[PDB]
Amino acid sequence: PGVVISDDEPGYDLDLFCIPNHYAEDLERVFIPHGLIMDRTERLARDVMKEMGGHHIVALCVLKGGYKFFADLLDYIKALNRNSDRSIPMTVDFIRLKIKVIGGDDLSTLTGKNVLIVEDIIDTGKTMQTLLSLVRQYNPKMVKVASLLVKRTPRSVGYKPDFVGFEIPDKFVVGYALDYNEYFRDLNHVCVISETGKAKYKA
Amino acid sequence: PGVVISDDEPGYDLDLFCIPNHYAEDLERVFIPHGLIMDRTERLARDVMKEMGGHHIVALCVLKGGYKFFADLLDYIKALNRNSDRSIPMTVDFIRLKSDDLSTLTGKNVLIVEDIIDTGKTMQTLLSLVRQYNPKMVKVASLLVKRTPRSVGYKPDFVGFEIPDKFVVGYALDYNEYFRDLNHVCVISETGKAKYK
Amino acid sequence: SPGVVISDDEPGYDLDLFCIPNHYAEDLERVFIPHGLIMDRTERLARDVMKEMGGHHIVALCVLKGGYKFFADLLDYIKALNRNSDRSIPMTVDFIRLKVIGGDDLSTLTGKNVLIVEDIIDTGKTMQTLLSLVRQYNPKMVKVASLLVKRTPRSVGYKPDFVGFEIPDKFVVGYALDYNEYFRDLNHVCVISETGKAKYKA
Amino acid sequence: SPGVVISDDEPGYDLDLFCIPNHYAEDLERVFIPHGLIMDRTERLARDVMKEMGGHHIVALCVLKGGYKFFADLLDYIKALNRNSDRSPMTVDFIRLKSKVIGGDDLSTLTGKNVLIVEDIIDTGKTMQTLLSLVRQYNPKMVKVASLLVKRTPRSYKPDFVGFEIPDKFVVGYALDYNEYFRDLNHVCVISETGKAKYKA
Ligand SMILES: Nc1nc2c(nc(Br)n2CCN(/C=C/P(=O)(O)O)CCO/C=C/P(=O)(O)O)c(=O)[nH]1
Ligand SMILES: Nc1nc2c(nc(Br)n2CCN(/C=C/P(=O)(O)O)CCO/C=C/P(=O)(O)O)c(=O)[nH]1
Ligand SMILES: Nc1nc2c(nc(Br)n2CCN(/C=C/P(=O)(O)O)CCO/C=C/P(=O)(O)O)c(=O)[nH]1
Ligand SMILES: Nc1nc2c(nc(Br)n2CCN(/C=C/P(=O)(O)O)CCO/C=C/P(=O)(O)O)c(=O)[nH]1
Ligand SMILES: [Mg+2]
Ligand SMILES: [Mg+2]
Ligand SMILES: [Mg+2]
Ligand SMILES: [Mg+2]
Ligand SMILES: [Mg+2]
Ligand SMILES: [Mg+2]
Repeated sequence: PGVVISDDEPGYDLDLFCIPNHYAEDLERVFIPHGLIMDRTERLARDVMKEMGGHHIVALCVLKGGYKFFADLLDYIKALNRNSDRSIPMTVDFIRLKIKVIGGDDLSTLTGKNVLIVEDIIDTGKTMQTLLSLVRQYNPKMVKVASLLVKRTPRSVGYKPDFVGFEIPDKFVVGYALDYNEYFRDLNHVCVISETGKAKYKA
Repeated sequence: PGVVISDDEPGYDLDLFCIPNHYAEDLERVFIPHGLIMDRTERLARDVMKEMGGHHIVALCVLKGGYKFFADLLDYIKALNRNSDRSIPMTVDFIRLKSDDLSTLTGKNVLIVEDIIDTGKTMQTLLSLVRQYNPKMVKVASLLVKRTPRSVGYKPDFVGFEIPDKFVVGYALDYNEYFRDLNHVCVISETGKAKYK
Repeated sequence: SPGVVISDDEPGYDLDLFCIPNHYAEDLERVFIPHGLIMDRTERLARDVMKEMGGHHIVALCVLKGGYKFFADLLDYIKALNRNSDRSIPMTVDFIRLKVIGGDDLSTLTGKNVLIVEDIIDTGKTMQTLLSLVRQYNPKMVKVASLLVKRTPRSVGYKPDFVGFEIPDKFVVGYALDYNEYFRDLNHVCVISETGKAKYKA
Repeated sequence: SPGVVISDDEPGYDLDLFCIPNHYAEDLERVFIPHGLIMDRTERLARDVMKEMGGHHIVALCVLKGGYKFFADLLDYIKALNRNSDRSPMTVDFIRLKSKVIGGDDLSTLTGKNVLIVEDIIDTGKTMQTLLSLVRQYNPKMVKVASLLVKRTPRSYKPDFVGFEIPDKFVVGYALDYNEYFRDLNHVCVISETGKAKYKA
């Protein structure tokens, strides 16, 4: 169930960290520091290789929010593979969701393969429910899902990923590729958005 | 202009580096070490911000091969922006070229991030499409640029390495979808060249 | 700024959530400060340091042994600032043990911005002593960066100029902090189990 | 393994292609070994060390000051291996050499241990041949030397782990110094003539 961040977690003062100046007024607190995300991701990579390392893996990135987690998770997986006795090749693909998948290879590349789906965040779990359905029709050897964040919410349809970075409360977070109206993707920490930031970048 | 790698560059013995096990007999030499790419990319990030830091930047990744260079270049740019501030907001988008609405590019500093440029036709093609939507500025960063008389003449704005006319893999560059899961840029061996075809 | 405040009742992190050196699996209780969190805090400290000390040649003094990890990473962040900024300053380094053992002649400190880098402040007596010696070599300025500062009644009231984390009165190991020379080979700051405390007991 | 062989006619890289401290901008001639390349080689050396020296307790011995960076990074890669694999324990010590051994714990700590000596550079090999000659009479289980650099020169010894074999050029950076300067530099570089004059003692 990953690293549990409780509802009462204050987070960290912005001034205790290096923060891009253009977002200085737009953030309330640092919620999950970049380095903590790395540490957690290093362990997740090992759990992935343990469960899925026996056969060729197709890593599927869910753009856009998933791009940072995906890149770093794969870098840790690569670090394992070039310092071990045994490994399996990995292929990568990228998709965007619209219950319609856009971009990416013909999903026949997934049959017979060990498919790892990489998301930034699970909320109600409906987005993942639909995607898994589309994927399992192509009869892959195995489908697992890694999500950096899983929200505790009375709206979850019951779905839970196989790999979870952090279990967080239902707050709106940004950073580490997670966005608010396309903003805050260029931020290494996961942070909570300020009220003024929310008004300034509102559409 | 970038780091010039000559035609006679021997590259490195694989045994001198950490190489993923499943590619051990599929590679011949390490051509550009992962860390050398990182060092070059750090300098490129600074060059990008000197040129494009005056206004909102849309970073445009050309999938799939550009994804690694893209992620690392942006990491270095972000390091600059949080440690010398003095900074500019940046948005990102991703596109694949098959041989978001491009109105989002209007009035912005667009940086196209590419893995490799050979003839330069792909980039010229992409640029002609982008410029229809009137960005304030378009620049292209390419990790690799091949030395070849087959070049149509197009020169990108930011170049990591100028390399000879060799087929290279690694750092997200593929051979029939293989070798993307490799941190070094390397040259493929004959054994590997006939196993993944 | 007292740095990042870790309260008395911070439970820390379950070991199974992180990559832990296998030979220390039973020897640790909880992860207290993850390595990455140390890195992020250290990055800001590096900027804080240059802001105050970047006007003149800096001599960075590492207090061995426990200070070596924090020292290496802090300097790495400082160097990152120095090669990506319009202007910068030369930095020289030296290493001392406190019993002052080793190190160059302290006349090398004369006229320089001296940065003392420590792993942990407890009572503050070690630093007060060192500071009162260093001043007699007339540095341009002298500052102390400590990764950790303990909340203790035992404090003589010395506070360093740069602090990573303010922690409760617990014994911690990792990130070069040792328990009888063990646990220096650990990237996280952690709390030692009863099993490991007896197993590595002198 | 003689390590990564850098040939005598190695031109190095233009400084302008890399991020370099402005205070050294006129003091360096060329970048010789980029920091990232050092990392890549060190990663592999870490696996080589652990294959040969694991598993018994390893005492890692850093030869200050030049060795401190290579020491810190080599040990970081070793620790990455120790926390992402099956089975692996190290203690560290730091020594300085007087032209004797200064600082350090009493070398009785080395007895019955796997001792890894970590150095920045080997020239004549005298410094280390003399050091090994001392360490051994404390009867360690084994003693190995990892050196970042070995120069091609008249040499009265061969280390067990080598990062790079370099020509007979004076190099600085990555903790390697010229009269205490250039330690605050991530790349290994060749010193310019103005840099020699400027920081001359
Ligand atoms: N940055 C950020 N985004 C959040 C957050 N929560 C949700 Br839902 N989202 C949005 C996720 N949604 C993105 C659609 P759009 O906003 O039009 O680009 C869908 C992602 O998939 C998970 C949602 P679900 O499990 O189906 O309820 C959050 O806390 N932070
Ligand atoms: N990995 C690798 N690929 C190379 C290389 N050279 C070319 Br051309 N390519 C092919 C680039 N192409 C790969 C398409 P796909 O078959 O789906 O993977 C993409 C376009 O690149 C731009 C070449 P151009 O400047 O227009 O001549 C190379 O050295 N290494
Ligand atoms: N690993 C660890 N060590 C701690 C801790 N607290 C102290 Br005090 N120490 C010991 C610090 N001391 C160990 C030296 P020695 O035992 O003689 O080799 C060094 C000096 O630290 C400064 C304490 P002070 O501020 O003068 O009260 C701790 O929480 N963790
Ligand atoms: N930075 C740098 N230094 C070099 C170099 N070559 C030598 Br010799 N040295 C000098 C190393 N020596 C002088 C240090 P100090 O007493 O502080 O002046 C230190 C030990 O290195 C071993 C040399 P050796 O193998 O015994 O000939 C070099 O290429 N670069
Ligand atoms: Mg999502
Ligand atoms: Mg969104
Ligand atoms: Mg391309
Ligand atoms: Mg101490
Ligand atoms: Mg101690
Ligand atoms: Mg030496």
